Amino acid sequence: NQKQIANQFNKAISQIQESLTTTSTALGKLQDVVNQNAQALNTLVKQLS
Amino acid sequence: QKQIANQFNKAISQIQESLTTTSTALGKLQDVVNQNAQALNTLVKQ
Amino acid sequence: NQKQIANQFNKAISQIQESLTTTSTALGKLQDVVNQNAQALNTLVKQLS
Amino acid sequence: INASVVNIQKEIDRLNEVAKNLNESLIDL
Amino acid sequence: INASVVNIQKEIDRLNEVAKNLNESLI
Amino acid sequence: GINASVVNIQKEIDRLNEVAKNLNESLIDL
Ligand code: NA
Ligand code: NA
Repeated sequence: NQKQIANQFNKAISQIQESLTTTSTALGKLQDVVNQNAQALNTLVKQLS
Repeated sequence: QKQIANQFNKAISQIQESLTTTSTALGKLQDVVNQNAQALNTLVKQ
Repeated sequence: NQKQIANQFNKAISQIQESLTTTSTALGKLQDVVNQNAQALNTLVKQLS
Repeated sequence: INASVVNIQKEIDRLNEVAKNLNESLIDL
Repeated sequence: INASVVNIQKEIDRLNEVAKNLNESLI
Repeated sequence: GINASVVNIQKEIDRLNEVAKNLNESLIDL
């Protein structure tokens, strides 16, 4: 009875672990582009001034 | 054992909603970031 | 030995709760900067017109 | 040319809520 | 000069896949 | 006075990868 419980728990923990590394990846790709676009907009302002 | 499993099932249900809530938030961010980079790119052209 | 299992479940829930707040904070910081960066742009566009 | 704002404030709040609610799923040992 | 596009649409998809997958863990 | 801010969530990104490895400690040994 406990083996069926522990076995589903471990399965779910494994999908959760992937969800956390997936989310950190998406958040890194977002930080990188946000900061890229911030620099482009800064560089334009620099040139325009 | 029903007490562990009902507590487990309740947590997993909340987690699943959090995943879809995170993915929706990520979509919205991906949308606005993209539209703002268009705005800037057509500004530059001009 | 539900006790230990219970405890492994409680430890994991603690850790998931920590990922969630970490994720909402990261999302928060990104919405701030994206919107700050959209005001910056829209202000520049007015400045130029 | 207009840059739009994003609002994921409802989502930010829900994640924070779930984090709170999962206290209710702790097993009392 | 140029602003880049972000592509996290694979990450967004995977999280919705994982949400569906967690059902096969319920009891 | 026109300036774009940079975002810094590297600590949250790192935390998520870390929590994920830490969950290994909560797996039940059957
Ligand atoms: Na993966
Ligand atoms: Na897949």
